Amino acid sequence: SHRKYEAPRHGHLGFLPRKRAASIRARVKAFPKDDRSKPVALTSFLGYKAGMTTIVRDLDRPGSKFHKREVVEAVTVVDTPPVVVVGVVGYVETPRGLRSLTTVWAEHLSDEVKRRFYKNWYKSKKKAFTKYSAKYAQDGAGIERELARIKKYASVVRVLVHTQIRKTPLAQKKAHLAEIQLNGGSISEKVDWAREHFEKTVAVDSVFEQNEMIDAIAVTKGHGFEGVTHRWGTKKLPRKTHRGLRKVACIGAWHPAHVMWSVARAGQRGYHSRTSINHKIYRVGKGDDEANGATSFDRTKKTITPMGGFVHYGEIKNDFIMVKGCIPGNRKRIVTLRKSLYTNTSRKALEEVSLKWIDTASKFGKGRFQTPAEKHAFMGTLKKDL
Amino acid sequence: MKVEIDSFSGAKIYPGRGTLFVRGDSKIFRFQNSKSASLFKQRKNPRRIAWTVLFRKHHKKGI
Amino acid sequence: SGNGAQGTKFRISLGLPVGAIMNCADNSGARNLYIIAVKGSGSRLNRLPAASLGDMVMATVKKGKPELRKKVMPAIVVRQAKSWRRRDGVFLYFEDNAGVIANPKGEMKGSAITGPVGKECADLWPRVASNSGVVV
Amino acid sequence: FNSSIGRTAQGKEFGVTKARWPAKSVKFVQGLLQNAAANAEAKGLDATKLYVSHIQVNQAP
RNA sequence: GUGAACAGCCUCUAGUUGAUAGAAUAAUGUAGAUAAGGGAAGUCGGCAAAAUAGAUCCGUAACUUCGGGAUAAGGAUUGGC
RNA sequence: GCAGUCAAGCGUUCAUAGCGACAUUGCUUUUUGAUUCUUCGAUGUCGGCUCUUCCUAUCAUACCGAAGCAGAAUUCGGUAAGCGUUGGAUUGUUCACCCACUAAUAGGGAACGUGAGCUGGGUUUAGACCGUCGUGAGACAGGUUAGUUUUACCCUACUGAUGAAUGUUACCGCAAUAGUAAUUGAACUUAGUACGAGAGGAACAGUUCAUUCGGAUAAUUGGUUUUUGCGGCUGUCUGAUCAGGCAUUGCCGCGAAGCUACCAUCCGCUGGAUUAUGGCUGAACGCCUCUAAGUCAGAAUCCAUGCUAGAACGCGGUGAUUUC
Repeated sequence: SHRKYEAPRHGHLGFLPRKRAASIRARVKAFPKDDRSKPVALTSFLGYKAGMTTIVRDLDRPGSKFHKREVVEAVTVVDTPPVVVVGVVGYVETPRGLRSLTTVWAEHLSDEVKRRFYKNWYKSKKKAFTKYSAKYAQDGAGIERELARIKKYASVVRVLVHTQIRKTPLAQKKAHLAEIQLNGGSISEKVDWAREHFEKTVAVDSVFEQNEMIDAIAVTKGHGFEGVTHRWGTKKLPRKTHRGLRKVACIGAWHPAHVMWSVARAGQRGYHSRTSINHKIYRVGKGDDEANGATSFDRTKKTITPMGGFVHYGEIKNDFIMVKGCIPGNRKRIVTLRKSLYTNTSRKALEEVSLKWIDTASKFGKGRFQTPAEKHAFMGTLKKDL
Repeated sequence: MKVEIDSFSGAKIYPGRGTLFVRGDSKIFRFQNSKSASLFKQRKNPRRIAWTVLFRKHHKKGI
Repeated sequence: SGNGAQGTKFRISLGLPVGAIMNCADNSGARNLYIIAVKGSGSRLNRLPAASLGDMVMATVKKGKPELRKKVMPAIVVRQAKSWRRRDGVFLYFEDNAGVIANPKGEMKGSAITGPVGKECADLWPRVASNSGVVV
Repeated sequence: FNSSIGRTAQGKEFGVTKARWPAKSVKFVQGLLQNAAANAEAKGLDATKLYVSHIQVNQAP
């Protein structure tokens, strides 16, 4: 009574349970190795999934069989406002886990964070941190003996940060919040770094640069209670069959007199916190700038915004990160950007990229043109003005 | 850009677009999008349809 | 994977399963091939061995000059007619389905071909490239 | 009697997450407790210091 | 009226709007569909589904009890003015 | 069916590289028997389709040892079940036997898995035909043909979803644990070299890709179309035109957003401890010796870094805490 045609196994034994995820952020569940020798920097990030567009590229794989040629490939430009630090907090060591010890905060948190803690806003008196913002008046013993508490103890240290939801056009108006660790050394100057980046702004240039590969860990999109043929990708039946076709029809044998946990069954797809690995950053522009959709071999003065606007998103007027391939999660998510888990020399990463041309076509419809004056400069004049 | 002119409607597409098409007489075609493909292979004629550029070379609107 | 894949084929979208009456483009005489298998293909329950360009097949013939029939000769395919994609951005698709018999290794039994030839069957088989027609 | 009932949102006001909006019983219960208010005015007392103290329903023929 | 028509479709003269209803678009269903490239490779079996249809012109074999086969097979025309 | 001790013999002379005469000891019920313990106030019995888990008595992959192994091809074993194990014609097929692909197409178990999942071709029904046996009614483990497959809303199991109690409530979290996954090939160079008298003819790194599975994504091609968006058409209806109803969503052409496809694209990481195995040191056994004390390297093995849930009875940090 054996299988009689021996086949592989549907689904994957290291992604289940696949239930609807806890946070709406992705949970940053892992961190790199801290390098004590190299100076203080910043490691993970927080970003908004906005664009997903083609790009063409010179191939640089010397010895291969498409050397010096062009390749269309999807870039996933993940846009970001320049983040703004609000405080730091450092865990301490014990044989039970990384237990949190103390928090410190800035002196005037903006109006874009005081709506995170209060779930209702208009009925709220808005008393947030006001009996905490009376600590800055005295001679300096308000912070520094708790700075002494995080200096004297507490091996590992984090920094919690919120993104400016102001300069990115979506209707939340309510900033998210997370933590990101510090990859530097000399735990004094770890927090002495954050001792003067309180309430100011740090952009993407502090760590994220050219050819610096990242992985993304995000929250994928869901579609509900989708059936078993599409959840686990399993097999249909012949047409002849009574009582259902999109199901499976032998769960388990007589003994065990239960169902096995490994059987493909209906339920929830999507809205997990899945994790890709080993993407590639092509290019990073700058924020307060216009006409950075241009490159070396193009020269055409144009913006990175696809014509008119995006699809379901809007515009981009900030500094941004090209990411090759596809990152999980649809438009308008909270995708974070973790550094390398391991120094990769796979002869496919760390080869230098030179973008021949990036596209800014009309992404909503079946797009036709790239720069908006060229559409006037191609079809000429119309019955209307322009 | 790899500079491209359509072989059916004279419209510009920059590569990554359009079905390049061939036939048993070794004559290469390439189209502009999906819209010019299925609107061709059912044996139409380019010289009598309005939205192409070759209609407006024939009656001379917009030169 | 195949016995004689001098170089490599790339991920070309495979759309000729076993049992497709594809015609030929040769002067050997046997006008139609009957495709039968793929050299070094996947093996999963109730899926067909599907073919693509380049990689040779063991296709028998079906009607022609009847000293070729009832026998299994290694053949090679040149034109697919399914919308694949190159790395160059642009991408073909034909209208016929080519077939060439070439049958110890891929040296051609016929001495001529007919019609266009895809770019991808050039580097992988040298013998076709010497006596080819116009290559697209 | 709340097994296989369609659970809705407004149960978290009171403690458990199961709730319906009966109509043909709330037509009668507040239809009859105004007749309770019609009786206390024959007993000469307020309408604000009251509370319903003992409800009772049972099977009928 | 279109048509070959008492077929199918639409309306007039006569009759009803009677079937427990309101909100949402998950699985699985019931019904109706569509699918590129391959054409039975699926299964006991081309089971269901798809192609083919109407008139008009041409051409039509084995076999036969010469009555048939036969619309054999197979091509081509079809609008409006 | 599988595996052992024994060894006249074969193997060019040599029993044991491999095989083994005449004997002889066992092991699993993957077959068939024998027995009738359990149900006759009913366990849905053949085979096929769908799909999880397990055992190795290993076909391939990892790593080693032996040969009448010079290489290549092979055979014989050793740890290992982690990973793969097919597409077809005929038959109702289990097994049967052929064509073809491959790293190979290994052997089985889970009420001879699986009918409140199907299929109903086989079977034992009631219809019919035919051969044989009978005077006949009829028989035949003889052949052929047409023959309703019923209910889940209960409990438990499973997959997802919530959720009272704790001072209230909102963030930031940390890990107890539980699951775990990537796997194989081709070509170039190595190189016509090593090895070979020739005939033939490898490998480790190094490059480029591919096969099977898994995870995500919608730019791009394709699919989908009630957006009835736009355009055309047939019949009817509004005195005609425009403007439109009426065909179960009239039909036809294109196609936006959306959803998905190895029919589209991208991605699938390392570290330790170990098995077999080969050694160092080293006796008992003055030499000897991988083991008895220690020991060094070692597999696709195990466990960790990583990936996923986060215990609704595991816990912490930090706000604000009802003037009346």
